[PDB]
Amino acid sequence: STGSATTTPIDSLDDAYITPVQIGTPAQTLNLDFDTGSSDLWVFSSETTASEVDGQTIYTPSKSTTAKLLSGATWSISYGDGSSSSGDVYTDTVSVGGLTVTGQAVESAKKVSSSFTEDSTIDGLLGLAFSTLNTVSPTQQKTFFDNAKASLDSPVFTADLGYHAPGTYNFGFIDTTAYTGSITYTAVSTKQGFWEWTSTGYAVGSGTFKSTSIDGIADTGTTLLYLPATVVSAYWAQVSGAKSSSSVGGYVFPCSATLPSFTFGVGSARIVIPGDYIDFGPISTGSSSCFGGIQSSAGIGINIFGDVALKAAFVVFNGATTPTLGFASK
Repeated sequence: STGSATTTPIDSLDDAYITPVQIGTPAQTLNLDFDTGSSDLWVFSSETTASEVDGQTIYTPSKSTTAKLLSGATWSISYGDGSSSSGDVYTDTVSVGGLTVTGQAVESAKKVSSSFTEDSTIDGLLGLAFSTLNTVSPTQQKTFFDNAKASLDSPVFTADLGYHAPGTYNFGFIDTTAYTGSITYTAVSTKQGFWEWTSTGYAVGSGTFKSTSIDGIADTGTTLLYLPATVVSAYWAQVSGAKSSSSVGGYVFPCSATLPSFTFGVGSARIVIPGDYIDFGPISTGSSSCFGGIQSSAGIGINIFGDVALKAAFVVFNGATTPTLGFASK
């Protein structure tokens, strides 16, 4: 089997991407944030504290004839950005782009933190990291990909995120028309539960490539590109007037600037992030100071190849017995 679904930016800045997901019988369609940095499929629901729901579409398990309460199971998650959610668990039928999993754990939120409430466009998350990170207790549950894998034509999914435009998540096949050149594959460590890999280096604009190992994660659920302070300093030094602002919480730059590209290495291959992808707009409405899309990972404890990087590529998440990651230009 295969599936294919369009993923759409939630706003004009590509702050995140939503993909429609069918849950239950009859189908209830929710727009979920596909997150290769986490491993829970959780949704706003009829059980969510009323004051914490503001515009989201909810899953109502009582209206699904295939929903079954998973007895005694609870979940609770906290994300790198400080947001969190928790609740109980159903199993139900979940379909993405024509690909169907029966008995998928659907984590129904009883509580969500303010940032989720405040974002009317995201109805929940669909985790695509390794199932070892799944928070369901006392019996850990499998991700949608883990459940689908054996049925797929090939045990893979691909992320093709758009810049200010729709893109695609495919399950079970590689669309060879969706990228240019070849896909370069690179080793993955699953030891921390992530799609963790090592970039071979970077360049700023038309500058010479610096060969240096950068361990990080491919994370569709993180907006920006978080890299070591040395790398980030080298990038922003090429932008007149750019500075790290403690009050804003990262590098900012004059909105009148034209940003240089940023290149990262995947083996001997190179992915070029155009400068415009690094512009995240005014720090506050009407400001002429703009927030940068490349930020320091110092104090995160890990480098994160978030959407800023991933949207510059066609990315293969290869779930073979030994997982690997593939990157192509597009």
